[PDB]
Parts: sequence; C-alpha cells; structure tokens
Amino acid sequence: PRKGPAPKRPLVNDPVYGSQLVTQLVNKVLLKGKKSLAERIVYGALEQARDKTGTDPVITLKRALDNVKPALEVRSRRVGGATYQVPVEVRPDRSTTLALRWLVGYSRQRREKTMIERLANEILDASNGLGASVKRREDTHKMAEANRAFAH
Amino acid sequence: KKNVPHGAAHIKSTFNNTIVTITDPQGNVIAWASSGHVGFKGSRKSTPFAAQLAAENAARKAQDHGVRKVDVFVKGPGSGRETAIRSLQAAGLEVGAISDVTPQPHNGVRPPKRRRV
RNA sequence: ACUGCAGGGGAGACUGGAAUUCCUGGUGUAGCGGUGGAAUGCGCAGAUAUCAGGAGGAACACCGGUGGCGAAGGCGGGUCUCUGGGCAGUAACUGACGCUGAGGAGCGAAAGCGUGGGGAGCGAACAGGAUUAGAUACCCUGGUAGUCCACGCCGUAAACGGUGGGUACUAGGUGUGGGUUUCCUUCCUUGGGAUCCGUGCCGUAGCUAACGCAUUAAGUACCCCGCCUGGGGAGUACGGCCGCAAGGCUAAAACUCAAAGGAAUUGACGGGGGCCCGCACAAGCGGCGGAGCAUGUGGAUUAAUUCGAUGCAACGCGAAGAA
Ligand SMILES: [Mg+2]
Ligand SMILES: [Mg+2]
Ligand SMILES: [Mg+2]
Ligand SMILES: [Mg+2]
Ligand SMILES: [Mg+2]
Ligand SMILES: [Mg+2]
Ligand SMILES: [Mg+2]
Ligand SMILES: [Mg+2]
Ligand SMILES: [Mg+2]
Ligand SMILES: [Mg+2]
Ligand SMILES: [Mg+2]
Ligand SMILES: [Mg+2]
Ligand SMILES: [Mg+2]
Ligand SMILES: [Mg+2]
Ligand SMILES: [Mg+2]
Ligand SMILES: [Mg+2]
Ligand SMILES: [Mg+2]
Ligand SMILES: [Mg+2]
Ligand SMILES: [Mg+2]
Ligand SMILES: [Mg+2]
Ligand SMILES: [Mg+2]
Ligand SMILES: [Mg+2]
Ligand SMILES: [Mg+2]
Ligand SMILES: [Mg+2]
Ligand SMILES: [Mg+2]
Ligand SMILES: [Mg+2]
Ligand SMILES: [Mg+2]
Ligand SMILES: [Mg+2]
Ligand SMILES: [Mg+2]
Ligand SMILES: [Mg+2]
Ligand SMILES: [Mg+2]
Ligand SMILES: [Mg+2]
Ligand SMILES: [Mg+2]
Ligand SMILES: [Mg+2]
Repeated sequence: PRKGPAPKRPLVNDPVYGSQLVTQLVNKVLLKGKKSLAERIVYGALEQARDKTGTDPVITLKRALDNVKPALEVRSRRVGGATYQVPVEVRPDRSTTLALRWLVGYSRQRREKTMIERLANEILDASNGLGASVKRREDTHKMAEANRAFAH
Repeated sequence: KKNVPHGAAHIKSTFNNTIVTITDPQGNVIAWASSGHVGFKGSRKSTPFAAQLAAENAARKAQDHGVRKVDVFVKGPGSGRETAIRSLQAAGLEVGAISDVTPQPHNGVRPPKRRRV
C-alpha cells in the first residue's frame, strides 16, 4: 500500500512433521477452503516420497526447494519509448514463496493421474534437479543474466 | 608476439559508446576491444556494464602481449569513464596515474544547432 | 585652453595558440556512427581509435561580471600605425555664441542583391531514414546558396527601457565604475567623510485604471519636435518617389461589425511544479469475454408486443412474483 508495509501473519508447525515448510506447502495446495483435503494430499505425497527414496521427506523437500529457489527476478519497467526488464535481487522469503508456487503449479499440470503422485514425482525430480520447476528457475536466471546492462 | 612492459590506456567514453585502446608509450596500438566489439549493440553500448566488459577484454588482450602497467587518459562526457578504470584495475593491471585530455577549443568551430526534441 | 584619468569606441597592417575537417605515413583490427528505440550512412579495398608531419578556413576558452565604451545599430586573441568622443581638476580665454528642429542629409542587426575571391565547421533549399492515419515537420544521416573577405546596393527588426530632446526642483537606504579632496593621515585603511560624472536594487511624498514608476520619474513645471482619434478591410489598392531585383516610403475608399481592447479578481483546466491518498497500480487469488441455460436491454417483428430507465450514475433496473 502507500502507508508502509502491512503486518504479515504467522504460521504454526505441522504436527506430523515439525516444520513450517509443509504448512506453507499445504497452504499453497489449499483450494476452496478444503484445508483437510490439502493436508491429505501433502501427507500422501510426502509418504510416497519417503517410500520411494528411503530418505527423510522434509529433507528431500528442503533439497528440492534449494534446487528451485531463484536469486534474481526480472521486474519490468518502462523508461522512454521502450520498456525493458530490470534484474533485481530476490529476498529469501519471497524466494521460498515463489519456489513453492512453482512446484505446486508445475505439478498440477504433470501427465499423471492423482495429485498425490503428481506432487511426489515433482518433488523428487526437483530434488534431483530435473523437473520443470528447476527449468523455471534456470530460465529465470538466464533472463536475469541476459539483462544485466539495465541494472540501474 | 610482442612484449611491451609499460603502456598507455586511452578511454574515450561518449554518450553513445566507449572505446578502450592500449598503446605503447610511443603511440602504437596494441589492443583496442570496444563496447560494440564485446557483444552489445544499440543503446546498450552506453551503459557502464558494457564499458567495464570492454575494459576487461582490452586489458586481458594486452596482458597477452605483455603489459603490466598502463597510464590512463580518459576523455568524453560518458558514464563508463570510471567503471572502465575500475575494470582495468581489477582485471590484472595497475594504473597509477590518471589524466583528463578532453579537447577544449578556445572558442573555435561552430557547434551543431540545439535539438528541439 | 591647460593638466590628468578610464575605456571590447573606430579603421588599417602584421601576427599567436587551442580545437574541428582533410591529406601523407606508422600501429592496429571489426566495427563505428546515431536514437526515446532504430534505420539511412561510413568501414572491412583497412574505418573508428592512437601517434608524427602538413594544408586550410573560421571563431577567439580562462580573464568575463550584474562590468566598460559607443548616438543608435553595435564592440573583447596580441602588437604596431592612424583616429573620434567622455569625465575630473584649474579658472586661463570668448561673452548668450543656447535649445529644438518641418523638410533634407548621414549612419543603420540579420536576411537579401551585383562583381571578384575564398570555403574548415555550420547549414535554408534538396535527398534518404525514422515516427505517423498521413508527416511537404519536429528526431537522424548527408547536403547547395549563405555564413567569411574586397568594393557597391538595399534601409528593414519585439531596431525595446515597447518610455523624443533640453532644463530646473522634490526624503532617504544600499551595491558597483571613473575622478578630486580635507579631516580621522595611518585610525595602512588604501578604510571613513565630502563633492562631481556614470550604472543597479529598495523605498517616502507624489502620480497611475491597475500593474507599477519613484532624483536614471511614468512626480512638479517650461521650451521645441514626432505621433493618436473604434475593430476589420489595410500599412492594402491606385498615383508617385527610390531600388538591379526583392521590395521600401507616402497612403485611401467602398463595404462590414457593436464591439475590438488594457489591467486585475474568482474559478476551471494543463501531455506545469510540490506534497498526500484510494484494490489506482505493483504482489497475489478467483473470475468475465468462448459453450448451454436463466434474466434484462437494443433491434427486428407483430393486432398489440403498454409505459418508464439509456456512459461511470440504464440494462436479475421500477417489477418483494405478468396463466
Ligand atoms: Mg576590413
Ligand atoms: Mg577539407
Ligand atoms: Mg591511416
Ligand atoms: Mg585517425
Ligand atoms: Mg571680459
Ligand atoms: Mg538638432
Ligand atoms: Mg525630420
Ligand atoms: Mg549606406
Ligand atoms: Mg549580411
Ligand atoms: Mg554575395
Ligand atoms: Mg537569389
Ligand atoms: Mg560569389
Ligand atoms: Mg550538419
Ligand atoms: Mg538537418
Ligand atoms: Mg524527406
Ligand atoms: Mg518600423
Ligand atoms: Mg537591439
Ligand atoms: Mg515604435
Ligand atoms: Mg530627456
Ligand atoms: Mg523629458
Ligand atoms: Mg551610486
Ligand atoms: Mg485612465
Ligand atoms: Mg522600484
Ligand atoms: Mg501614464
Ligand atoms: Mg506597400
Ligand atoms: Mg505603386
Ligand atoms: Mg489578462
Ligand atoms: Mg492547478
Ligand atoms: Mg494487479
Ligand atoms: Mg469466461
Ligand atoms: Mg458467455
Ligand atoms: Mg421495454
Ligand atoms: Mg449497471
Ligand atoms: Mg443488481
């Protein structure tokens, strides 16, 4: 707004996995107020990841997030008779938000059957550095790199 | 295949481009990489980023010919006028002295008319 | 008249350096140039860049200002030659010889014209590119006359202080240029005071429609000159004078309008300025515009399709119930 920043809301740890990362994940998956359904989907995805890799699911999730988190975004601006992209730094919480959004958005449009297994596959591919979520981060970094001239 | 231990750096920084040329103390050019020579074109050639890229290119090309220290002569109302010096410094060269040699007429030739933009 | 003083006042001759352009040569390699963004353009046959040498023209950074000089237009690189005016002091000289000035004469920015020369840069016309609906423009790349010099012509400018010349008088305050001058004469201070001549700001009386002017009057008076008489038509036609031409000067009428104007006030507006705000944008989430149906409206149709609502602020609105 115009009158400075606004207070942001706090979140509580997830009972089964004592992290706020999975709470943010369920809040990203949540639609139409179906928070129990979103929690079911996230829990099923984490369980499938654990049963397929052996590794701790929240550790796998942190690896995937570290893979997909960006560092420079490309906010657009207009100067004269032309408008061009300006690369700016990304703050950490915005980076986590954007990475989670990318994961869920790209898993929603994967060629599989249920959202649980779609999201599990997307998380595993991101942790390995293969998925479209990682491709998105790489494209963002390339566009921020190919416009360093306009770093005013 | 040359070897000139001490040289001079001329940085011409205009409103539209920047050119860095490295010469021996007698005025013979060694290497000259400029902003357009580095991959750039149009109005991007005036940005300081392009200036420092051109400065790096010229500095390394001259080091390949054996230059260790350059004296700097800058001229022009450009923006990369200091970024080029900084890149010359932190690309493996020591500069020492810096001179200003922008040509100043003693009220000589008539300039072009003022733009009514 | 004498003695000092300040000055880009004027004319002529010679002469200096910075820079731009070009030419010759060296180094050197792929770009340069240009814009809001580009393209035309130049270059790869060796450009731009950089170094040395050369040619040529024009304008004179710092000093430099609000400051100086000139009747005005105008005048600044330096030196020499010739030449005009101003101020102060003295009071030596003449003894009203003054002021203004119809006509007239002279000078008079720039553009323009003639004859001859010169031509770096800039740059009407002209050409291409771009923008645009178009772009005979603005922006870009080129580019002729011209701009420069000699000798003539032209005689106009918002040629402006939008204020004719001369003279006397009517509180001050505060800068700055040129003199003279006691005293404080060292208080070295080149300060203060007094006086004369300039050039600015601010202010009383007074004046003005107001804005403002205000000892440099737009105040108080006197002398002479020019000019005005509603707005257009029109500074135009015809006649004449001048000019090579462009054109300049003197200068009407018919007809037509009931206004045209000057200052200042309140608002509104601005692709003016400053500050501030709103789901205004930004960051997000979900939609509508595509499909089927419901409802309202336009149009069409009908015997009737009752009437009203019509940008935001009419259209699931009047209608919270038309067989
Ligand atoms: Mg002469
Ligand atoms: Mg030439
Ligand atoms: Mg050459
Ligand atoms: Mg050259
Ligand atoms: Mg007598
Ligand atoms: Mg007279
Ligand atoms: Mg007369
Ligand atoms: Mg004459
Ligand atoms: Mg002329
Ligand atoms: Mg002529
Ligand atoms: Mg002609
Ligand atoms: Mg001629
Ligand atoms: Mg030109
Ligand atoms: Mg032009
Ligand atoms: Mg054209
Ligand atoms: Mg006149
Ligand atoms: Mg004048
Ligand atoms: Mg007049
Ligand atoms: Mg008078
Ligand atoms: Mg008078
Ligand atoms: Mg005075
Ligand atoms: Mg009156
Ligand atoms: Mg006044
Ligand atoms: Mg009056
Ligand atoms: Mg006439
Ligand atoms: Mg006639
Ligand atoms: Mg008015
Ligand atoms: Mg306003
Ligand atoms: Mg938005
Ligand atoms: Mg829709
Ligand atoms: Mg629809
Ligand atoms: Mg109706
Ligand atoms: Mg409505
Ligand atoms: Mg409604």
